[PDB]
Amino acid sequence: YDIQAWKKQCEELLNLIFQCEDSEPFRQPVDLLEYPDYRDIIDTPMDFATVRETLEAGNYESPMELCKDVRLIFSNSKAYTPSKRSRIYSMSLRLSAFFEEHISSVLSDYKSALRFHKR
Ligand SMILES: COCCNC(=O)N1CCN(C(=O)c2ccco2)CC1
Repeated sequence: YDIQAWKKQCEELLNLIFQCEDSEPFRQPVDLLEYPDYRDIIDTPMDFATVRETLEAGNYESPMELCKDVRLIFSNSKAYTPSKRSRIYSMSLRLSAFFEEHISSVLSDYKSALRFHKR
C-alpha cells in the first residue's frame, strides 16, 4: 500500500541493470559521430542514464512512465538493428527479459497500492 515505494525499487533495478554487462550499449546516448544515420531511423533516443536522471529529477509520476521509456530503449534497438542476430540487439533481448522479470512486481505493487489509496 506504499504508493511511493516504486521509486526506490526502480533505483535499485537500474543499479542492477548498470552492473549487468548486457546494458553496456544502453548506458549513454548513441553518438551520431559513430552512427551518422541513427536519427534518420530513431525519432526518440533513450538510454538508461536518461531514465535514471529522469527518475532522480522527480520527473516520473509512476513506474508505468519509467517502463515506457525503458521499453523505448529496447524498441529503438530492434528498429536500428540490421540483423536479429546482431550483438547489440541480442544484448537488448536478454536485458529486456531481465527488466520485465524485475519490473512486474513493481508495477503490480504500485497499482495495488494506488487502488487501495483511491478505495
Ligand atoms: C557503448 O554504447 C555506446 C552507445 N550505444 C550505441 O552506440 N548504440 C546502442 C543502440 N544501438 C543499437 O541498439 C544497435 C542495434 C544494432 C546495432 O546497434 C546502436 C548503438
